[PDB]
Amino acid sequence: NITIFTRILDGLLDGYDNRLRPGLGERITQVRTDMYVNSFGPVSDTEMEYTIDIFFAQTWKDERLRFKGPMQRLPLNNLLASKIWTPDTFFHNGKKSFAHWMTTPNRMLRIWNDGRVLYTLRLTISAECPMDLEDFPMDEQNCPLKFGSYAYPNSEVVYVWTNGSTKSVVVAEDGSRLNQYHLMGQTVGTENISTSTGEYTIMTAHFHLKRKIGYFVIQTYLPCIMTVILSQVSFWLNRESVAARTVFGVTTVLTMTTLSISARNSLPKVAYATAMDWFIAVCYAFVFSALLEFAFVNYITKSQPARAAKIDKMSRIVFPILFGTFNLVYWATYLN
Amino acid sequence: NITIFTRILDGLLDGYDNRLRPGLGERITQVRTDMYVNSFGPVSDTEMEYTIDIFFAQTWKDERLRFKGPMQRLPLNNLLASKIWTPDTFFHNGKKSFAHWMTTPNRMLRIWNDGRVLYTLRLTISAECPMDLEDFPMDEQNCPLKFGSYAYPNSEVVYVWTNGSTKSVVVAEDGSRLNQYHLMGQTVGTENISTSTGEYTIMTAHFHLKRKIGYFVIQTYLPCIMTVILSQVSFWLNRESVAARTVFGVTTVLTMTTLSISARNSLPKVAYATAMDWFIAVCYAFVFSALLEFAFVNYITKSQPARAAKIDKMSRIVFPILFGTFNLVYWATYLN
Amino acid sequence: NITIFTRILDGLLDGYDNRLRPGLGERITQVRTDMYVNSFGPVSDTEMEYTIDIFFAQTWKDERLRFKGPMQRLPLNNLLASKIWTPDTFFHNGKKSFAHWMTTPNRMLRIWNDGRVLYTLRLTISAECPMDLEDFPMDEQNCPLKFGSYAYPNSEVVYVWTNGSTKSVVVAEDGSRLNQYHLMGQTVGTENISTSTGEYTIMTAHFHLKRKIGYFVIQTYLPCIMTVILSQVSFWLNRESVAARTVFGVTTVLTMTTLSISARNSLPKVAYATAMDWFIAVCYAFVFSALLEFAFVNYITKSQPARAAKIDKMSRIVFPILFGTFNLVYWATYLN
Amino acid sequence: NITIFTRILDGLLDGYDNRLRPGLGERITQVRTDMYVNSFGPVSDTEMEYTIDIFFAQTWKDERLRFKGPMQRLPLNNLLASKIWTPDTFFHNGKKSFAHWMTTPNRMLRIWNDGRVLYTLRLTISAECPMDLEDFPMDEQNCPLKFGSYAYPNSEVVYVWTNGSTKSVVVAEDGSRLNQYHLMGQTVGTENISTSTGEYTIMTAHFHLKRKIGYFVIQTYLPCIMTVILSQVSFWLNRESVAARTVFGVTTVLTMTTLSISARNSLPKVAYATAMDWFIAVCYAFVFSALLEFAFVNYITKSQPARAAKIDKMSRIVFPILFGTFNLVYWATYLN
Amino acid sequence: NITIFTRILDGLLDGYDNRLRPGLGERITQVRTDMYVNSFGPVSDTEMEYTIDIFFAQTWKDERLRFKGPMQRLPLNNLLASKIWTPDTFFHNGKKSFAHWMTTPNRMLRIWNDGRVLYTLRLTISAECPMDLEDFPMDEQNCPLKFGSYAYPNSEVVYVWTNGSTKSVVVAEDGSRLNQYHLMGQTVGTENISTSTGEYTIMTAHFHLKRKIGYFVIQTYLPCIMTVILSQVSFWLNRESVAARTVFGVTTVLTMTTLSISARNSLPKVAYATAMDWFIAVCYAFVFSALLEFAFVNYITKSQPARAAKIDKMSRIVFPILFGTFNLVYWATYLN
Ligand SMILES: Cc1ccc(-c2noc(C)c2Cn2ncc(N3CC4(CCCCO4)C3)cc2=O)nn1
Ligand SMILES: Cc1ccc(-c2noc(C)c2Cn2ncc(N3CC4(CCCCO4)C3)cc2=O)nn1
Ligand SMILES: Cc1ccc(-c2noc(C)c2Cn2ncc(N3CC4(CCCCO4)C3)cc2=O)nn1
Ligand SMILES: Cc1ccc(-c2noc(C)c2Cn2ncc(N3CC4(CCCCO4)C3)cc2=O)nn1
Ligand SMILES: Cc1ccc(-c2noc(C)c2Cn2ncc(N3CC4(CCCCO4)C3)cc2=O)nn1
Ligand SMILES: *[C@@H]1O[C@H](CO)[C@@H](O)[C@H](O)[C@H]1NC(C)=O
Ligand SMILES: *[C@@H]1O[C@H](CO)[C@@H](O)[C@H](O)[C@H]1NC(C)=O
Ligand SMILES: *[C@@H]1O[C@H](CO)[C@@H](O)[C@H](O)[C@H]1NC(C)=O
Ligand SMILES: *[C@@H]1O[C@H](CO)[C@@H](O)[C@H](O)[C@H]1NC(C)=O
Ligand SMILES: *[C@@H]1O[C@H](CO)[C@@H](O)[C@H](O)[C@H]1NC(C)=O
Repeated sequence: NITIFTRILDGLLDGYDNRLRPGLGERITQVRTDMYVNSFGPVSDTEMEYTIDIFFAQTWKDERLRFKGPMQRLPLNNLLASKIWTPDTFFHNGKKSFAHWMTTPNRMLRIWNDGRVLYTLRLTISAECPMDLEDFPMDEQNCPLKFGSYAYPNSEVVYVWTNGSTKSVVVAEDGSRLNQYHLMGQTVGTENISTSTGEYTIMTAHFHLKRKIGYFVIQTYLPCIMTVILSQVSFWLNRESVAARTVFGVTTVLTMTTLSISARNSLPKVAYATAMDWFIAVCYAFVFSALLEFAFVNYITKSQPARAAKIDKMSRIVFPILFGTFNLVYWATYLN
Repeated sequence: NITIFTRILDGLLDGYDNRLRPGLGERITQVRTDMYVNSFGPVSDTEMEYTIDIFFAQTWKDERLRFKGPMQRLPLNNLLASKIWTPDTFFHNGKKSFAHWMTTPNRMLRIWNDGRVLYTLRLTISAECPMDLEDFPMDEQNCPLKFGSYAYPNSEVVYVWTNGSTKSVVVAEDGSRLNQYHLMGQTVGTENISTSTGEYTIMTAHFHLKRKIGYFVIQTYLPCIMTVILSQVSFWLNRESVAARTVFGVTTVLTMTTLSISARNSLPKVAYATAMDWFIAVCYAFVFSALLEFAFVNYITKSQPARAAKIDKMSRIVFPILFGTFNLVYWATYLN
Repeated sequence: NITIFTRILDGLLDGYDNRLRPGLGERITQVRTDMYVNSFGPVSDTEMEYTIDIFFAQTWKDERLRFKGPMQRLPLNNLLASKIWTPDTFFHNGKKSFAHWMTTPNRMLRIWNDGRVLYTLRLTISAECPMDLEDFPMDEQNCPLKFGSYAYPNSEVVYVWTNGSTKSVVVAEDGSRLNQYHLMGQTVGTENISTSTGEYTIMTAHFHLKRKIGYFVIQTYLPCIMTVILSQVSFWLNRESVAARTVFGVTTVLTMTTLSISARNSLPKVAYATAMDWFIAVCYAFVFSALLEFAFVNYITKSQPARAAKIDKMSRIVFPILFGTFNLVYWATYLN
Repeated sequence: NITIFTRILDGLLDGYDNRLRPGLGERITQVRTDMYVNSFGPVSDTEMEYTIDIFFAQTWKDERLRFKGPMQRLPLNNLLASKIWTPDTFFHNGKKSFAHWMTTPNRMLRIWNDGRVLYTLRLTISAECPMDLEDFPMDEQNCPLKFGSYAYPNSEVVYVWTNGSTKSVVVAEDGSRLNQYHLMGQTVGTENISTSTGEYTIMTAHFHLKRKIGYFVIQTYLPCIMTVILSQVSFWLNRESVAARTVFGVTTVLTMTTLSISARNSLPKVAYATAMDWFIAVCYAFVFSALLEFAFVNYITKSQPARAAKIDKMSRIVFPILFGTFNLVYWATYLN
Repeated sequence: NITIFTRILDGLLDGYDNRLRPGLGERITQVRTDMYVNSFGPVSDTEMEYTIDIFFAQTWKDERLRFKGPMQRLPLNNLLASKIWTPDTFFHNGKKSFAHWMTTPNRMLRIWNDGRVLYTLRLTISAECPMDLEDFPMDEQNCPLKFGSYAYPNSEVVYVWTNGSTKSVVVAEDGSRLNQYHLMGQTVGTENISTSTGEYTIMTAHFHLKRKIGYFVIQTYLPCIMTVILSQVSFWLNRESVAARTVFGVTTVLTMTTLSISARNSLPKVAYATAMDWFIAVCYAFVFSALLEFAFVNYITKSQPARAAKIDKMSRIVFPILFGTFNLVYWATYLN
């Protein structure tokens, strides 16, 4: 009974040329692609790359595979995949990709009577996602994914999505979990590119990422805020206690400096100012400014003490007000 | 004499199609799976992955392999494994897996007269274990492991455990050793999933992990506790010694800040508060609060010394009591 | 209809020796090469290596592949690439190179009636780029790329660029993006090398890199500048406040020392002075010099206070002027 | 003349089944194993793994390979290794192993007239060595190495060492060099294991490692010892110099804290106390205790100075004696 | 015309046994080896390994390959390399080696009428170079490289260099560039080794490395020298300024301690004293000694001020002289 299928499989391979695409010199082959994202890999800001695992599926029509039998479908494995012609799809922006072989090469091959062929593949892609870290950490990123033919121009093989955008790409609820990003949604598109060899069709999918804040607040913002408050305490002290107020000014300035170095260790070495950098500079100014006020006061404490006392008392309320006002502008500007 | 076995092996391969599962178009194939964990690999909290080494064994029934001879069993090696049909089992959550080839590919193939087939394989799996580090370090994790068919729907191939749960999965006494976790036990389960291609059966195994405390106590908790005690010593000093008490307040505050940065270097960059973070914040408040008390006292030491002395003496007993009370609540809450 | 192409392909392979180059013992084979750089990889100063991804294309003429048919071109895939003779091109300076295999080996093979053959390949090259970091960070680098034949001397196979330099090598607008470099332009050249085995032709392409400044300014220059300003404040203080001015001198000197160690952590361990190193040394001298001035003043404050006051007041204006003058010379010299 | 050997080699392969072990269904095969360690790889305490390079050799007897000719031995290469039956030996505790292929696969195959077969292989093994770091750094480790059959039970294939223990395993004089360990000696043993599939024979080799001290003395012990001495100097100072003695106490306590964090960075994250940890805690107590003594003295310096002076002078001799006494007990206990 | 070569190639392969060395059972095969080093890889002191890239060439004589034709030479590629017998050369000390495959496996095969065969190969070798870091950083290293046969004893295959030593090994002018080493020269040698399997010939090449100083001077020596000078300034201060001189002593001692920890982070964890370590210890003594002098002076400043002043003034000139004298001895001893 099983032998009936064996004859059908043998017959199809007879007189079959895997080096020739279906409908060669007759028409234009059409391929339908669908994707399912099992998990979104970590995003490496330093290397401008992001990993992703998907189940890429390609469908096309081949008349040479027509057959008749009791079953309309022939589930199979990767053994027969290399015995026929399959598209040479590749990812243009994929720096490094690898497949999964254990326990068995994760591939499927299904054939219908009319000639429809289904070929699903599991892949891990490490693509490149350029970013503009000008509004860091309040930044939105659009990481793309591009794939297409490598040797068949648009006049021979054309890639088109199947059904609507929602069904075209699917992301698992638990897979879309990142430590410092949110996956708002996905979009798809198509475009043509002109190259030296000819014209080719390109399928593009974009992912929208919204960075989540809260890790940097505990890491960088809060230490800066508390350090500024620490310096202001020196004003409430007495002028004659030169040594006491000296410690406050010196220690606070050095504390801000080390935070600036430590903060950018994880951040990519971008050669331009970021929003976080300006916040540190403003905080550095307040602590540095407080030290200057003490030095100026101590320089004139012997000639005109009347004005010196006013400056010492005035700075108590002036500095906190300015620091509070700056924070409202800073957070509001980047959160709106 | 040995030639008798050679003929039997040759006969089975004759007229055998490795591309067709046993009982195709006749019934539903049944597969029994058992696992043995030789060693549980390190758990990477940063990457949310854990490594594991296992001896995966699959058993099924094939009528085409029936044979008769003096021996009821035919021990073999990986050479004959690729000459017949084997299931395309894969791990759904396996990011990266590799096999062992030295000295020889670690695989076995045994055949019985009735047609029973045994196929054991050795694998190293690097799966993903999402975690909710809200009660860190007093947290319990449930790392799963999923595997199933890739091309055969539930209507063709079904996976079921053999015997009870205890025999289904076994973990070595010495293998289940981790630097920062305890392996309390294991559990198994089964479920069905509906996908675009059809319905498939999924076999799931869960591991219960209980993080062991003691490394963080020496690393983070104790330095914070001692630092708080250090600040309280400043109260016993005299008010006029402004410079002396200034050093205590300034140094202690900076000491807590550096610990907060260092502590989270190893921890994953989670964008939410943890139990350990609150403990540091409370400790930071005490040291910061002590500095404020000294500044307030020194500001009124010239007008109303009577109340200033009471505050200085009152803070000696008040602060230790509150700090001790907080610890009992903190540890009791997360240890019950 | 499709069978016509099948016969043509079979005919060419008949009586074809892939071990013999076209025109063996008759003339000298000529090969034309073109390159397209999709993305320029990160430059590792520590390892003196840079990664690059390209689409290498080679063209040559073979009379044995002449054919006649309705189509003048025969698009194909990597399947037929190994059935014929292809050049053994290799990169002389390539420490480690790998190809891309997913989804399919990214290769193309096209044949014309006259015998022209096109063979494009996708590669990732990790070459070596020696650098002279004497004017760091104001330095320009010239990273080369060399390739040629490995077994065919110049008398047999010759490599020559096609068309002008602009068409020979192309770099993508978005691909040429680096965190700490600018890609000004590219150049090409040819040369001959004499070796033990004979004479060979070498094709060389040079890339001009202009390091972008701005990351080191925030990282190293600014902390040094502010630290110097901090020390100068000690002059405005009073001499009798020995402890107060002592803190300024001690803290500033240590601050510069740690920056020197931290700054060179990322930089390669070059055993010679750099421009940045001299800047730190000059800044270290000012802070160290200020401490010496205070010690000298305090040593003679009991014998001849008249001259001590003049030095204290004189240093207020003298030091800032010298520091400002030095910066203009330093920046102008390396920016012109 | 050479053709005589060619016929012999062809004859043996004729009618040879590589899937059947020698003496199948007749007797029990016996295998002799010998090892030579060229170099002992670094021991990773963090990952509890150690690398090793060996020349594994296996010998067995096969009657089917009997031959007659002028030469009693037939040196060969890896080409003929896969044409016959070889044992499926594997390492039970080997997490990851790889072979050497350049210039040629490092394997040998020799055959004698009686049927004796020699098969040597070169391997690199990354095994796991669990450790009990309770007496760290004065700890002794016993890293094992296990190998055996994967599919042939004890009733078919048995592994036994050849000759005495000394000849069984050999370690190169220069290979046994480690940065933080000493290789005292080696031992061998045999045991049987009962599993689900049956009974198997296991060959075990143990290596005795004696950690060498001297790196931690310069790294951790000495800084702690000097820091304790630094605090004692504060006693010789005068009580009225509150600020001076305050600096000694504050700085010393923080210095010990940072050493504790830095010291354990390299050490594995073991969740239990070690001998080194207790030493730091004792040193921390002395420096912390000294600060308490000063605070207590300064609190009563106004009421009863008579007793305050005695405590200040008494602590000068008391503290050094206790610290010296503790060291003798600590070192003697762990060095005996 | 080309067909003439095809027949010659086919004829040689006919009746050719790749499993038998030329002149088997007749004489002893002789092999000539030459090497060319394109680039010397980085030397990893921590792992005691060094990478190297070479073009290894082997030559031998085979009578079975004699042929007659118009051309005396037959350039070829790697395709025919595996069709004949080649030596199983391997590197004894090579921990891990890999070849280059892109664009084509970098191998050559040339044959002459007399039977001379040339076989060149490109390899990357990561060998092991044990070092004795007793005079670090003024140390000279001799990194060897060993290769030989794996299965052919000395009685069958013998390796000998060709021509003089200079032609035997060649190093590129630009390739021999290291960040912290100088390649003075190279040497070659031969030796025999007796093993269990028999006697084998070993070819050895030694490289002489001279570490370049200048990176450690900026990194470790200079900070130590300046720190010592800083402590001496405290002597010029007045005794009554107890707090001022206290800061100098405390800060300097801690500064030296951190440098010792940081300095050895890059250095391998060698368990013995190095020359650099002694320099730090001597520098630590001076700064520590200065603090003791101040404490002793302050202890007797009330009883016998006459002697206290002499010590304070005496130490001003005594300490600089001793420090300068020590440097001359230290540098002269290790630089001669
Ligand atoms: C389709 C195809 C395949 C191979 C080749 C090719 N093969 O040898 C050479 C030389 C080329 C030139 N070449 N390569 C690539 C290329 N891409 C890269 C591109 C821009 C960046 C995003 C992705 O899309 C357009 C354009 C081009 O002109 N040309 N087009
Ligand atoms: C069984 C199977 C095999 C292949 C495919 C398939 N092959 O090409 C496409 C496109 C798909 C779509 N697809 N892929 C995967 C999938 N899994 C992943 C899942 C959720 C997360 C945990 C593991 O289980 C359910 C559902 C689905 O619908 N579909 N089901
Ligand atoms: C073309 C070729 C191919 C193989 C060989 C060869 N094969 O076995 C040996 C031994 C050699 C010697 N050898 N190797 C290499 C070589 N290059 C490297 C070089 C200098 C640095 C930049 C790149 O170009 C010149 C010169 C030389 O003389 N000789 N030339
Ligand atoms: C010999 C062999 C080979 C394969 C298998 C096997 N193959 O599929 C399953 C399932 C098993 C079960 N299994 N696996 C391994 C095993 N070892 C591991 C062990 C303990 C730790 C040290 C090393 O030795 C004993 C026992 C056992 O019962 N059983 N024994
Ligand atoms: C030539 C060869 C090849 C294989 C074998 C061999 N194959 O199975 C076993 C077991 C051995 C034993 N063995 N292995 C190696 C060996 N070397 C390593 C050595 C010392 C260190 C520097 C490099 O040279 C001498 C000596 C020895 O006795 N014996 N010699
Ligand atoms: C790409 O080419 C096809 C040819 O049929 C055309 O229909 C389509 O509009 C083109 N796409 C773009 C974006 O120009
Ligand atoms: C899965 O499908 C099988 C079909 O026989 C059914 O028996 C089983 O109950 C299903 N499992 C679940 C969880 O629905
Ligand atoms: C290389 O050799 C060719 C031989 O035709 C010659 O034409 C060319 O000028 C040579 N190039 C150089 C740089 O000498
Ligand atoms: C293992 O089994 C063999 C069977 O012959 C027996 O001789 C040997 O004593 C057994 N070893 C142990 C440790 O029980
Ligand atoms: C090695 O053996 C050969 C045998 O001919 C001998 O000539 C040579 O001197 C030996 N080398 C050494 C170092 O003993």
